[PDB]
Amino acid sequence: QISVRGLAGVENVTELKKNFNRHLHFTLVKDRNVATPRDYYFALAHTVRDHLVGRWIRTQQHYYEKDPKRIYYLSLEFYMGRTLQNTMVNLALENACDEATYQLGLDMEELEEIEEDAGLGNGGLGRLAACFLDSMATLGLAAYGYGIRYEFGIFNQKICGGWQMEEADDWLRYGNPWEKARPEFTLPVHFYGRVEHTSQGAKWVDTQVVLAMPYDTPVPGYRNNVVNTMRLWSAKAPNDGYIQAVLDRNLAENISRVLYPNDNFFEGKELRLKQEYFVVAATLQDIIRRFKSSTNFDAFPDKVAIQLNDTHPSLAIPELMRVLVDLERLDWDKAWEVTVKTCAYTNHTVLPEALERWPVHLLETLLPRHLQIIYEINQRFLNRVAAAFPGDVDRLRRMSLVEEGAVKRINMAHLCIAGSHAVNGVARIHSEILKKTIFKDFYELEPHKFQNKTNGITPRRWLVLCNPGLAEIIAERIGEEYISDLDQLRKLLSYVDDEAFIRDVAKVKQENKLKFAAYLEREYKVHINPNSLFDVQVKRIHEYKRQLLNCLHVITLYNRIKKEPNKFVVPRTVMIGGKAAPGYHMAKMIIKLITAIGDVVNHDPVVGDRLRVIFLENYRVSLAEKVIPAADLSEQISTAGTEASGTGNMKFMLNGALTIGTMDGANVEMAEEAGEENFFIFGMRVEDVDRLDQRGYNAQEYYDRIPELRQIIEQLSSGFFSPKQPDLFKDIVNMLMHHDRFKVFADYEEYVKCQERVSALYKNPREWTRMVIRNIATSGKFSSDRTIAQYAREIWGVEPSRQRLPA
Amino acid sequence: QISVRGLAGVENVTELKKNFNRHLHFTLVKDRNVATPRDYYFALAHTVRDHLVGRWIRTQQHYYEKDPKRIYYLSLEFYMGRTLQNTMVNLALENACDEATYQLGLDMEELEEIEEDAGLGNGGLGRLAACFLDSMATLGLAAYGYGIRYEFGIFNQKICGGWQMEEADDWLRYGNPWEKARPEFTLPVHFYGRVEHTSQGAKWVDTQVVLAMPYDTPVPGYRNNVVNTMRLWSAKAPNDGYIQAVLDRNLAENISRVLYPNDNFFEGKELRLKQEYFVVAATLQDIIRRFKSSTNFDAFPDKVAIQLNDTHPSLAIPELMRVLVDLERLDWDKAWEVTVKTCAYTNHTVLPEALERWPVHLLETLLPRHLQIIYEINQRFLNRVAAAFPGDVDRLRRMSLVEEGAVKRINMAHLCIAGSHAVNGVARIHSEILKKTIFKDFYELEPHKFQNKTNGITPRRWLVLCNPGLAEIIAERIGEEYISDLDQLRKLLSYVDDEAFIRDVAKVKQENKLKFAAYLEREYKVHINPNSLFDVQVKRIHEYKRQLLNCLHVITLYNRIKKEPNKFVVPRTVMIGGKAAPGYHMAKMIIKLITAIGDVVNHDPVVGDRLRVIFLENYRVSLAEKVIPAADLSEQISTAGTEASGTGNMKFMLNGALTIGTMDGANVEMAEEAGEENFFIFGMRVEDVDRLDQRGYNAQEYYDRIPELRQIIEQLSSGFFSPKQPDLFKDIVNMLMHHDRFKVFADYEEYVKCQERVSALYKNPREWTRMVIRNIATSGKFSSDRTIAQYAREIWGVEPSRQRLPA
Ligand SMILES: O=c1c2ccccc2[nH]c2ccc(Nc3ccn([C@@H]4O[C@H](CO)[C@@H](O)[C@H](O)[C@H]4O)c(=O)n3)cc12
Ligand SMILES: O=c1c2ccccc2[nH]c2ccc(Nc3ccn([C@@H]4O[C@H](CO)[C@@H](O)[C@H](O)[C@H]4O)c(=O)n3)cc12
Ligand SMILES: *Cc1c(COP(=O)(O)O)cnc(C)c1O
Ligand SMILES: *Cc1c(COP(=O)(O)O)cnc(C)c1O
Repeated sequence: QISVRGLAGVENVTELKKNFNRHLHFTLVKDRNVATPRDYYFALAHTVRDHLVGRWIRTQQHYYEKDPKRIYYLSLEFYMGRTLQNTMVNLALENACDEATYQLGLDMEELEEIEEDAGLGNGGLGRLAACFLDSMATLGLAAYGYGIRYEFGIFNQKICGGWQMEEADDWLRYGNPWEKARPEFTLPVHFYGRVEHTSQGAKWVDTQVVLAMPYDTPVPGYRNNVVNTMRLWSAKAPNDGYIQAVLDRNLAENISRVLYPNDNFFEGKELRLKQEYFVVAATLQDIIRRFKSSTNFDAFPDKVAIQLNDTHPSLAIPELMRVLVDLERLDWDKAWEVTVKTCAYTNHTVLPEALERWPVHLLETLLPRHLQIIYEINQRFLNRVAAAFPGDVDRLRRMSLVEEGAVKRINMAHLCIAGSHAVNGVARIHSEILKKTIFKDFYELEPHKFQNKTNGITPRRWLVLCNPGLAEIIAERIGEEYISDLDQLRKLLSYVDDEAFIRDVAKVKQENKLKFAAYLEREYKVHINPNSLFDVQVKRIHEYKRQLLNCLHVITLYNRIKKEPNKFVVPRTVMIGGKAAPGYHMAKMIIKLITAIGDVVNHDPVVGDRLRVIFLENYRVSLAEKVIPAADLSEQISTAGTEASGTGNMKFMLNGALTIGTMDGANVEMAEEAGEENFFIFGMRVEDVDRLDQRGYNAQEYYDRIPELRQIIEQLSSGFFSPKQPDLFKDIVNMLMHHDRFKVFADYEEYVKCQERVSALYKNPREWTRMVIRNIATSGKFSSDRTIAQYAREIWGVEPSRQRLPA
Repeated sequence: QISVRGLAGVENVTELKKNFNRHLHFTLVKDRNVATPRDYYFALAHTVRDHLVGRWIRTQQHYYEKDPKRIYYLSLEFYMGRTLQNTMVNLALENACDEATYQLGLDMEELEEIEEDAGLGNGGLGRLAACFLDSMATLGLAAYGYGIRYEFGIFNQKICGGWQMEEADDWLRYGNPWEKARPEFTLPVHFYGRVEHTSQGAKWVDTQVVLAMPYDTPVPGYRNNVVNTMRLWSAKAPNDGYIQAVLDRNLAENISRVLYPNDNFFEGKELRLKQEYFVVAATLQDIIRRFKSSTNFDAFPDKVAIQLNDTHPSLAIPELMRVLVDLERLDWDKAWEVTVKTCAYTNHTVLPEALERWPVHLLETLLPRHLQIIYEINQRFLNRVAAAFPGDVDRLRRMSLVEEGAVKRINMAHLCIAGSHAVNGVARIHSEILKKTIFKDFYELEPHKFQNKTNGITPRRWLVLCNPGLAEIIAERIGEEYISDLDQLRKLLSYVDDEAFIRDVAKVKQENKLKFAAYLEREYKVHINPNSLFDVQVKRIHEYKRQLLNCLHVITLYNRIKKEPNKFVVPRTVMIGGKAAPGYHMAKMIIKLITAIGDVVNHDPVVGDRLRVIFLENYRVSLAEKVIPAADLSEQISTAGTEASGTGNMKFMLNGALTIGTMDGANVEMAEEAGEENFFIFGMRVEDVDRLDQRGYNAQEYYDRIPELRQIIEQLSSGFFSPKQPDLFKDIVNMLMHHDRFKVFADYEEYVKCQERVSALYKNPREWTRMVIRNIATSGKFSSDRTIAQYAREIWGVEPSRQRLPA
């Protein structure tokens, strides 16, 4: 149908049809008379999977022969979403499969909707890991993603009476055709026990054993015949009254049962610590085994890079030391040299509630040898600090890995900095904040360690896959090379005054909006005006992300309409979606507020279809792929200094939405790339937030000086949005007035005024679309291919490649 | 190689080789450089599996079109063993696969040894179910086996210091290629709750739901292209703090976690009751669904037969009543008529400790509606008894389904008799005992219900598969038709004086013994004399089976050798194997005694290799297939009246062993078929045991009158077989002397004298072999094809068929 989706060769279509029929018969054990759409989905998945395996075996054989430096990306989350379409895109099979299925009387898009998301992550951190795997494969790096195979991923969100309810995500119920169990490579992981000392050295004895069984999933590069591996560990009990002993195997196996549904927030639970050590211990054995199949660990850092995605896999540092010192019998200083040169750490947030600090008593019980190693690391590190800054005793307590107080804790971020040769933030402003604030002492000791690697997104999933219409009209003008070289989008600046291109860009957006408007009616029985401005904020529900600021604007627009019903206003559909962590009370109340505002606004006859407020249920990767291409306005409105980077922001920019945002995270670099004149920037800068913190933030001042703001707070307090329960939102009002860490009121006036400028521009479709073109054309920097190239050259010491392996 | 293993056609061998290579590459994702024997096993299994699916789909389609009466065999156990070789035998693929694998440089017998037993049973009852499935498919019956997919089957037995240790049987660790998950046919099962009454009728509300997910396994008939289904249910929690709620899903899913390892013994545990209802509830929904796809339940018994394997699935009776009355709104009398005509019950034992009696309070809590239905069944049944036997009040209490006492219980056997149109025992003597003793009252009320169906074994697994050498020399004389018509073995009586046949029979046994003797050294590092008489007792460890009587004989032989070292005695290898239930103390002590006797006997220089005593570890179906073909003497020595049938006895007879046995269970019919002169019969008959019980069994009398018996008891008591722990066997001695329910001493003298006659005959190889031929030749009656033909005609009302379906 469209050129970017590849060729539908006569022979290939014939071969796909017969293999489809083979799988339906032999693999699924069905005939066409009793087959359901789900059976047809699986037949297609197995057919496409077959095209991966030759390349997969060949890739891994190639790495064994050439023995390049291996990159190990350790993460507790890989937010992969669906795999079928992504695989077809990367193998150039999409049109052929479309034709083959069409000839069998099937609609391939219908079959794609049957696949469950692999929701093994919460949000940004987990999705970054997924984008990174795609880019590492596309750039020909010998890269392995290592994590946990959670039996239950992020919960499915239901909205009942306006409230979030959680349901278990039983994503493996119908099977996962993409994974391959590898029980033969199962490895032991140790917990508890005690340390005894001998003439030889320390020994960790009397431990409990849990087995780590790997499942391997292929990760195809973009049309280069490279297929890398994501290896996810599953917990199994070893085989050694009788009935209760067998039933109690669940205790061990619970380690891999469920993803903790926290986003940018730390809770010190023992099961989570077990998960963290589980992935680390199994992974490091696998790394060392692969290295030994190449005595001398001097070459270990030349053959191995370990990238720590946040502090969650930080135990890699003392585990590597444990293995090298206790088992391989290396002296401490040599082991430490190897460890530091091997490990690198990426920080993803400065929010203090998100930093991992584990109680010592927990480590003492669970991992007694690792605690000893951490203490030794700390003593040697602080001796260096003392030599560099003599007499600076406060610095010593500030930099210590051990935090004193009622309960002694280990600061895992401090451990990571000490044991890594490179530490990076994820956007320029964030990396600067790290050096100026929370890691200032460490930067002063070891400035060379500190880097920036601005985040990015894969243009395969986030353009070609989710927005083929846009990818096609771009390809028509500048060819297909931009899909693996996104900087080529700069060529589109030559078409900003091209009347044909302006029309095509606008047409693609309108079609996307019509498609999404239809999807809403089908699945959720809700009607919207497709000519309205689609105003979208999708991301996890958090105070720092300020969904509440969006809510205040929505109520402002509603009140203004009620005040002057017969004045024209630009019609809007305001969509807000995202999950709240189950224990996060305030986040759950914010969801209830949004639906409550919808209940009033959507049923007021005077409003008509000029304003609609919809809460998008169960926001997840598959839904992002639908809503982002349909968006006109991207809401990126975190308090300056709180969103380390953001990546949803980049997805919207690539898909033809304009951005309203604070100068926070990667928004700063996006505005710099596109030009501030082509961005809707408002609000306090980081420096303004600091100044306000110094004199003290008084929300009452804004309430007293802004009548429109006062009206809204009175409406909330009085029960306007909750008639049968007038004090329902008292906690929200109380927070805003007296305990708002994120200064919602301080940015309200500028936000509302900025939103008026958005509406003004939307009234002129041609100039709106020209500004969109300027955004799309300068989105190239935000390819994760660029990000990974920088990690490769500046941290891992390996060169990327776009050369194809032989099929 | 040999004709019974089928043809190795050039095209078939070529096609198997390419499909093998396809599976290794695409299915297993391996190349030949890194493949292990296990990978090669799986490649072969998938290749053979592919040949089943066409026949499997075609068979089930055939049943849908012709709509024959369906037979539902409900069992809590299916002791299937390995599937690969059985499948090859039944599809005539064995030689072709042998050739194909040979050409790829692989030994197929080596690959067969990698497959795990599907050990979803304990012993005789579970293995009977497996044999029955094979025969039902071979006879072209539209038959379905329904059970539970236990995650852990019967434990693996290790012997440590002479003591049994249990290890979990993680049989699904590497995957099960034979099963097909059918998540789309998942069904709900209800527990707990309460009953409320309305104008309409009773309703069972406020229940907890567990999902039953089916897995289907093919069951091929012998070379008739029929492939039936065994459907096993797996327990799943429905999808509706957060973390603990997800972790607590294990509570529901524990229903299908583990097989209770009890053999011929009842324990009233709640989890077991949940297992029993789980299989029943899911199965009956599946039955009714299939029936409705053919309002009118008058025809239900014409289209459905439900066979209850023991009382374990007895809840089918009140569940069927519940569905018909509460959900389908049939009147009670009509529902009862349908239920009785649909259900039939097989009793497998008269031992009182094996009879299922569930406490009322347990049923009241778990299954409150079923308890109500059971009470109503009981009231109506006892009203019939009262009308038939007026004034006989003791009969009323004897026949009641409800047993009074400290704790009220439901007698599930009584429920089964009341709600079934046919009740059968499993051997003639057993069926007679049922009518004369435990079910006498029921026989007097409804004599027409009571039948016999003597057990049998499948000659596919238990001759062709495990003893191809014997199958081949038979086929050479009488052709191959006997494999599905075992009565044709009677033709071998014409060869009892044939010198060539005598030599061949003897040669096959010697080769089997050499092969087994080698297997013992390889796997268990134990040496044996292959020219000795192989004296074998393999079966679960039980007091009623009298492994202890065997032990007494072994010690007698040892003592006689020590008394006259230089006298010639026929050399013996005495092998005893079997598992003990983990809680069965006395059974565990018996195992310890056997190994303790071995420790003394096997290391006494004066004995030499004239007597060896070996405990065969981890007795299971795969080991039975090895040891039975190697046996000379089959020990079937249960106290008369205790072994309902036995089936191991039949396996030995078919494979060229002579039998030493009591007139118990099917031994009676085996001796009748072969002639008593060709059987080593000894000991009390049932009538003798009764007479002894009337005057009272005094073991002291035998001790006082038999000096050789006295010596052994003194040796046991004094610590002869346990020097460092002299009173180790005090419990065994105490039991034998004062509390022996099974009269070990009463049969000792006759047993020893009978064993002397065995030794005498073994000294004359020609006459031994002629007697063997007379046994093999008259084993035809004990084919499970004969058994199933009788169930079909006399209980289910369906005609068997040997006509082949088109491939
Ligand atoms: O501390 C925990 C935790 C503790 C116990 C159990 C489960 C847990 N799960 C977590 C999941 C995530 C996080 N932390 C973060 C930190 C940053 N981010 C986001 O990362 C993106 C990629 O760099 C950025 O674009 C974004 O700005 C940032 O917020 C992000 O998305 N989650 C922290 C935790
Ligand atoms: O009562 C239980 C039970 C209770 C709680 C949990 C698990 C349980 N498992 C059981 C497993 C088996 C049995 N009962 C029997 C009864 C007879 N048999 C044997 O059946 C063979 C086939 O007919 C006969 O050849 C043999 O003579 C007989 O002993 C045989 O092999 N098991 C009873 C139970
Ligand atoms: C990109 C993405 C995120 C991250 O969005 P931010 O706005 O950067 O927080 C979260 N969830 C999903 C499903 C995504 O695709
Ligand atoms: C046949 C068989 C049994 C039953 O043997 P009996 O001697 O009849 O109790 C038990 N276990 C296994 C593994 C069998 O093959």
